[PDB]
Amino acid sequence: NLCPFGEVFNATRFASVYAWNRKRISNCVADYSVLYNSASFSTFKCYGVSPTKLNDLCFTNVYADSFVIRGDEVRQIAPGQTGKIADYNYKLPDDFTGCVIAWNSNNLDSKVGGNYNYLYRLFRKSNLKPFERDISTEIYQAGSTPCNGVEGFNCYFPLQSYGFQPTNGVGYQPYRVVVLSFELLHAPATVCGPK
Amino acid sequence: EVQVVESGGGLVQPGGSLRLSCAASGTGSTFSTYAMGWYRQAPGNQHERVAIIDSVGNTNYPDSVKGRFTISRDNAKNTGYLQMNSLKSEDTAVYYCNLGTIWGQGTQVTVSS
Ligand SMILES: *[C@@H]1O[C@H](CO)[C@@H](O[C@@H]2O[C@H](CO)[C@@H](O)[C@H](O)[C@H]2NC(C)=O)[C@H](O)[C@H]1NC(C)=O
Repeated sequence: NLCPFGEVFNATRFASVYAWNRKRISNCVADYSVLYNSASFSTFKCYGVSPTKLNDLCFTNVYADSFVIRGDEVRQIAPGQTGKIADYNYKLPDDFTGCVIAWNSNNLDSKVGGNYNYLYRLFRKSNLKPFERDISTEIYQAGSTPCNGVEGFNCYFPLQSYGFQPTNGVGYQPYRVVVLSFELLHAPATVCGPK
Repeated sequence: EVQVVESGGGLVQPGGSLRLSCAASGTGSTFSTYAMGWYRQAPGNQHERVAIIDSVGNTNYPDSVKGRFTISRDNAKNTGYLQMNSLKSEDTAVYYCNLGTIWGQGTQVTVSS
C-alpha cells in the first residue's frame, strides 16, 4: 500500500524525452519525504503545492513521467518555459500542480564514442500543447517542396541523437527527470500522505 | 514535540552574504537521525529545494546555487546552516528549512540596492 515510487525513480531503463514514459500512481500511501530528503537529487522543485503540505494532502491520482535530457535542459521542465524540449518534446502547463525531480546520470547514460540510444525531437511543425506526446517519425519538410515520405534533400528525419559522451561538460551530461503531477477530480481521493 | 525556527535573514546588497540558521527544539538526542533541507519560495506557489543534507552528511544542490550556497549541520547544537555567498537579486525569497517531516515558517531574505 506504499506507493511504488522506487519502480519509477530506480528503473534500470529510462525513456528518451520525445517518448517520455508515464506511470499512474493510485490507491496508495505516498511518503514524499523519501524523495525530498534524498541527497541523490540535485533538483526538487514544486509548483502550486508546498513541500510542507505534501505528506498532508490527498489526490485522486498522481502521474509520474520520466525521461532523460541534458542538464542545461532541466530548467525547461517547468511552467512558462520555451526551448527545444518544452516546445517539441515535453511541455508543462502554466497551471502545473506538481514537483520536478532530476539528477545527473552520466555514470549510466553516457557511453564512450557517444550513446546513440537517447534522442529528442529536433523538428516539428508546431509546439506541443501541455502534456502532449509525439512519437511519430514522419520525414520533416524543411523546404517549400514536399518530401512525400522520402528522406533526402531538404527532407530530414525528425529525431536527433544526444550522443552522450562521459567527457562532455556537466551541462551537456545526461540527467534523469521525474515529474509528479497531482490530480484533483470530483471522485474519491486514493493517494494520500502518511498523515 | 519537534519544531524548527529559521533566523539570520534580512536585507543585503548584491554580492553580499548571509548565514541562515535552522534551529531545532524538542529533539532529544535524536536530531542527528533526520535529514535537513533548505527551500526558497517564489511567487505563484513555486518552491525550490536549495540545499539538502542527509543523516551521514551527503549534500546536493541545484545548479542555480551550486558554488554559492553551502549547507552544514551541527548535531551537538541541534542546528543547521545555509551559507549564502555572492547573492543576486534573483535570490530574494522566503527561505525555510525542514528536519525530517517538520517544517519552519521561514524568514525573509531580500537582495536589493
Ligand atoms: C531507490 O533505491 C535506493 C537503494 O539504495 C533507496 O534508498 C535507500 O533505501 C534504504 C531503505 O529505505 C535506506 O536504508 C538507504 O539509506 C536509502 N539510500 C538512499 C541513498 O536513499 C531509495 O529509497 C529508492 N528510491 C525510492 C523512490 O524508493
